[PDB]
Amino acid sequence: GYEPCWLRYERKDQYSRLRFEEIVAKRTSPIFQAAVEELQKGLRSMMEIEPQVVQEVNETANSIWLGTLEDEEFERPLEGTLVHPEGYVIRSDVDPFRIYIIGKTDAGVLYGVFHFLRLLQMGENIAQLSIIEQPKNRLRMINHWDNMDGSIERGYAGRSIFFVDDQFVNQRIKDYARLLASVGINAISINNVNVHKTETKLITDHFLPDVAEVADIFRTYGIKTFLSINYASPIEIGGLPTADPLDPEVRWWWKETAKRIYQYIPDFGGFVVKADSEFRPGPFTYGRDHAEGANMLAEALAPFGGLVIWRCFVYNCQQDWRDRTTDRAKAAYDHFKPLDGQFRENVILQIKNGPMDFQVREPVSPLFGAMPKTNQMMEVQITQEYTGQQKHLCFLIPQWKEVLDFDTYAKGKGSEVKKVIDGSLFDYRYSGIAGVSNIGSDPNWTGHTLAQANLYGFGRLAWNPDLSAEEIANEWVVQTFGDDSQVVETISWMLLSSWRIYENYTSPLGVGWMVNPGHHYGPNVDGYEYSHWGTYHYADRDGIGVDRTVATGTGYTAQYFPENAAMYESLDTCPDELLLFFHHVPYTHRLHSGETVIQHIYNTHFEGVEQAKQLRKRWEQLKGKIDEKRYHDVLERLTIQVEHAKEWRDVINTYFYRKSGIDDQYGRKIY
Amino acid sequence: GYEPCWLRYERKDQYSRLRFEEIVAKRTSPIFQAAVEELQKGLRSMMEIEPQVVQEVNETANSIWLGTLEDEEFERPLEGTLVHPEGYVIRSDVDPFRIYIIGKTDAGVLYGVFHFLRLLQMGENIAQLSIIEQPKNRLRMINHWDNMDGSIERGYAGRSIFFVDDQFVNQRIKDYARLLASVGINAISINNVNVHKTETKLITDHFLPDVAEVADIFRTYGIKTFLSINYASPIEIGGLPTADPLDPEVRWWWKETAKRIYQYIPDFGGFVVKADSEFRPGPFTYGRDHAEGANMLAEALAPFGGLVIWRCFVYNCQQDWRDRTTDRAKAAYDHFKPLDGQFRENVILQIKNGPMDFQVREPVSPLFGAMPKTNQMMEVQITQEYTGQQKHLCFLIPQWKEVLDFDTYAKGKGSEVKKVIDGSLFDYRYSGIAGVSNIGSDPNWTGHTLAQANLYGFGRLAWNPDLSAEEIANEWVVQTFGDDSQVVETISWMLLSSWRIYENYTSPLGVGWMVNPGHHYGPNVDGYEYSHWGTYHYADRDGIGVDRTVATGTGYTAQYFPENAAMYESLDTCPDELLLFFHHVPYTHRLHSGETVIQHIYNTHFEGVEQAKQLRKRWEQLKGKIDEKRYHDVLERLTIQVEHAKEWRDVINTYFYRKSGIDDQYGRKIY
Ligand SMILES: O[C@@H]1[C@@H](O)[C@H](O[C@@H]2CO[C@@H](O)[C@H](O)[C@H]2O)OC[C@H]1O
Ligand SMILES: O[C@@H]1[C@@H](O)[C@H](O[C@@H]2CO[C@@H](O)[C@H](O)[C@H]2O)OC[C@H]1O
Ligand SMILES: CO[C@H]1[C@H](O)[C@@H](O)[C@H](O)O[C@@H]1C(=O)O
Ligand SMILES: CO[C@H]1[C@H](O)[C@@H](O)[C@H](O)O[C@@H]1C(=O)O
Repeated sequence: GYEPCWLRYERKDQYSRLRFEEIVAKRTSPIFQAAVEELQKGLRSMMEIEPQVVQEVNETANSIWLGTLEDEEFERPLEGTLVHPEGYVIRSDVDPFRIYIIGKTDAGVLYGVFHFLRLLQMGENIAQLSIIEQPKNRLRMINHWDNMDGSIERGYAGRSIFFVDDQFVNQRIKDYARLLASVGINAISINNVNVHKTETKLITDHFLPDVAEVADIFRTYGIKTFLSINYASPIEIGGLPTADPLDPEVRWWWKETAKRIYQYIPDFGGFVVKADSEFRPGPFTYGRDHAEGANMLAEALAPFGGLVIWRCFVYNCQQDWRDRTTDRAKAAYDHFKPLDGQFRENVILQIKNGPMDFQVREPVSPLFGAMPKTNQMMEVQITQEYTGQQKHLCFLIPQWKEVLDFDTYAKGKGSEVKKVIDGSLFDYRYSGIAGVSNIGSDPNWTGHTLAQANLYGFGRLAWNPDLSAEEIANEWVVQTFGDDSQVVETISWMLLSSWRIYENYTSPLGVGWMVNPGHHYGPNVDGYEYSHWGTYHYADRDGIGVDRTVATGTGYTAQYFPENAAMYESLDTCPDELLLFFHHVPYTHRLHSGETVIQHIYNTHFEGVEQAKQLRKRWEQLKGKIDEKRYHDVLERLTIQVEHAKEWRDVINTYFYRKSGIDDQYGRKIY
Repeated sequence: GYEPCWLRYERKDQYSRLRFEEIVAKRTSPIFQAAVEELQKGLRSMMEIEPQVVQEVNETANSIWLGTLEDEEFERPLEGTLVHPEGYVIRSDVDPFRIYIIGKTDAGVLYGVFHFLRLLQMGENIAQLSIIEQPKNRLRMINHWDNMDGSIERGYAGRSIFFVDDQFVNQRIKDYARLLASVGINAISINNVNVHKTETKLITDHFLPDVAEVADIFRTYGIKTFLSINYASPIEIGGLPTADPLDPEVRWWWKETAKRIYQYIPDFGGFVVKADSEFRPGPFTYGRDHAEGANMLAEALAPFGGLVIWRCFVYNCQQDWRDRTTDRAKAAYDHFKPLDGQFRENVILQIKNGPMDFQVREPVSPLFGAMPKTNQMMEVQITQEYTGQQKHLCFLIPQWKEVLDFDTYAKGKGSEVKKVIDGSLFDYRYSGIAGVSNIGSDPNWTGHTLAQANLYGFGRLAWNPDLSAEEIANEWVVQTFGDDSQVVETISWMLLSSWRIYENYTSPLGVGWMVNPGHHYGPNVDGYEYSHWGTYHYADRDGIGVDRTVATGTGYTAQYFPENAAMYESLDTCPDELLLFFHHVPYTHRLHSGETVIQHIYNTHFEGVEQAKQLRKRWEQLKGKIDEKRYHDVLERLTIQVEHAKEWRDVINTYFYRKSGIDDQYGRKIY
């Protein structure tokens, strides 16, 4: 019913086989069993071999050995340097052929088996392996925005694979868990952060048996299960008159709820919480702050080892567009930075990559680096809400690396975002990264076949943010489409270029938005320009942009450390790609590229469509080297992309010609 | 549970009573029974009397006599001049006191009883009555946009009173039928013109018993029942492979469906049809035209006397905004005028008042007067979709009179729209007017208490388009709020001024729209400006407006007869209130009022809010003269109106300052 994605395990030719007779499985835990089963599956599919699974080595057999450090006869120095529980070593014996996959814990053996299979899919020579791998981020999580009626909020890839008709739908969940574990993902929240009436009951006896069955499957693949919760649950399901976190009976209700969940799911991860945001209830309803609110839940989960993931996407969703001094981009920092040092140690603040809302380009959220005493994790959006909704191609890995590599200068040079969220800069006990899932029930999982690369690459970056976009794309393409060099170079080029192409024909120079309200797909320059969501570009007949300077604007630049604040504050040094996020400028202002702002708009919108046409041409040149079904699936979306790009180009160019009166330098067609 | 609206029948003081001992009911048909019951109800409530109902006069009793012409002992010349079946005479005997209510048919007696009760509510002296009344429009209809899940499309007054949970909900239906008959309405379609899956079954045995029960109630009040139909019903419910009107089995399926309905509802009115509009299926799907499509249904209903009401709201709902030669306003005329003479005699084309879509101001649809061989009826929208959604006050009767009194010049001077749709200009056998219902389950029926005046006034104009807005408002206010002269002058002033006030702060000079997409409430100047619905204003930094001239534009003016075409074609003679519907003009163009177009925009938006504030002030001055519940219901909406008017003012003024760069002449506050 559905694609294997990158775990194709395509049969090798006769010149690319391996000789093994046994798999030595030193443990029989559910994770070890999963790891053995995956190894058997990949070796049968790729190599046409069926080695016997044994618990003790045969010293004359060719073997793959699976074990932790304490299972080793001799513990050699490389695996001796492992410190992270999920780390592993893979090494070929240099003496029969033996591969040792040595994990610090059972999950390290599982990740090591997926790495060894990845090497095989990629055609690597395994005769002399010596590999050590340890993840950089402790939490590597997926958030689902699935509802129990089967819809998915901002889902562009079909219906929920978890829920239908206000109930739970499992073989597809197992295959999903395999995909997640193959790229190291170790945590999942299964339900929408906007928790509606049925979903509120996921923390009650009526649904916990079902939650536990799903948690059982994920546990076997090293994945902890979380639920998103309704902060007002003590009222809605617990029959209490209030949800105030300082009310003693509320506090007790949450403690009892925690105890009940852990009876069904003894390793339950904890709660994801959207509170006091977009009309979802929270501590503010009772005049409480978010440390009081998060700490109350944290205290309920603490005896059991659970975490509270408290989202920082908090802002005034009833902003007056007339009020130019109120800045939504400042809201998260202003709410949370004063609370540093007030949170319990099992609270993690989860902060989106940018301060507004997953736009095609945003600067980095100032909260990263600003709270040395509070755990932080970053949230990115794998589902392409503002980045083309899986109709347009948009490989998000280059954007995420720009965010991860941004130096906050919080402790001087070398204070990159990735060091904040991996916990090393400030010694966070719990931290990491989360991604909003792009999957659904479509047979290709992600709507656009090539959007499988975004789920893959999310997991790779969460494991090691220092991996290049180039090598992630290479890994993904080879595993998914094979090793023909034209196919690999072409699809890698398509992926690596796609975000810039989509940006070119959507909103200019960092200002964001210019999307249709509601569904958020397609061009509408004034879509939210007189609305109450704080998302304005202030275009008039003379110029455009948000003045976020301290000197004359909202003062948002001051939320950065001095080196970045100065860069953005000055009109002359602010990078072109963010100019209109930080400055209000005339259409005739000249950018670092030499272009005026208005001619930049025309250039990128005309040229963006030409680039989209080239994406499609380059894919067509692969006909015959890709199976027809995926060839045509992708070609259909690239054609949709080209036609919609023309709409983006002409709507934006006409809007700005109608406002600026300045023609295209080159005389190209503006309606 | 709900208000009596204008049928209050408030108790009279002791100096305003009537003496009657008997009601002579010469017939005992269900309509006569309804008429007697209403008379008994009004006389008991107003006069505290309970006359006995008898079938033969007592020559010494004071009496009200009810009968048709053939029941008269002596037929005097006035009732002798009646020709319309629903006409009646009311006259006091000039000899005991006797009032004769003499109808041409039983429905004329019912309308005559409601008129006599109206005179009593209004305090008129009935000692020497001599009244004759005959309706001008043969069809005086209400269209419901109710769905069977209980929602109402564009309903601002609560949920359906007919349906809930995909079934039928009747005492409220009886009281609704009384309100409709009191203002002469004689036809109703009970379900949305967009016929969804459950509603398609209203023409099948599963729901016809329920339809018949509702039809039974309306019949007693002289009202014929219609259903809206899904043109693709032969596929969806009849298991046929096509819905092509020329397919013989389709034709037969509709004939059998007609025969089945008439077995349950022997006087069934017929079908309302939305076809080939906004993605609803129709004859075009099979390459057929609308005469072929309407005539097929007409032939099915003809043996039974049914009518096909075929809506002309047909246009390209996939228009390219770049294409300035395609004009949605021309679509209905271009589709239907070439079909004149091709329709069966029981088809009526139902045409909205304007060629676009119920905007606050539109010019009159050119189809009126253009089809001398095809029955026409006009559709107006009582529910205030673009006229404030019953949050803002908007008494629509002045607008409807402008449309009704518009001279088309089709047969020279004196070819008013009202003469087209009353059938007199062209001798139409079936014609009239229909209004989209503004009611729902709210206890005050219409959402805004004062919107009851729009339902009342619709029925009054449908009976006699020559009634003044002033006298309709006077009738409505006295019956609903009493005869205190301050209350009557104030609420009449509020009503009569309200449409112009709402127009003043919404879209300028006839161009329409500037509303939020989707729900259509509140300001959004570019809301649909780059959309596919054909609703563009073309505002740029120099000017605004649609060029609909023959000389340089879309040529829409040529759809009018020469006198009107010339008026609109010339920039100098086009009325200011429609200028931007017909011309694209610079912001500095001077109107007949002396204002530039841009300063006109500022003036009416600032002053419109001041006028809304005055509506509220004048209502507040009535405290103590209105019951507190309706006082506060209305005051709450007027406060909502004032605050929303400020939003309309500032959004439009800021948009046009940002585009034009021209400041307000008077220095008032533009953000
Ligand atoms: O971040 C904000 C989004 O959460 C918001 O989402 C909208 C909420 O109201 C709904 O009815 C809309 O359909 C949904 O799109 O959009 C604006 C953005 O600022
Ligand atoms: O006349 C047109 C309306 O019928 C149209 O209605 C919209 C149809 O699509 C829906 O999803 C929207 O919610 C609804 O408002 O609006 C545009 C107008 O030109
Ligand atoms: C779950 O709500 C989402 C919302 O649909 C989406 O439009 C916005 O981008 O992000 C919100 C969030 O991050 O909470
Ligand atoms: C029933 O559809 C309606 C639609 O909701 C409304 O937005 C438009 O004004 O008029 C359509 C019509 O008249 O058919």
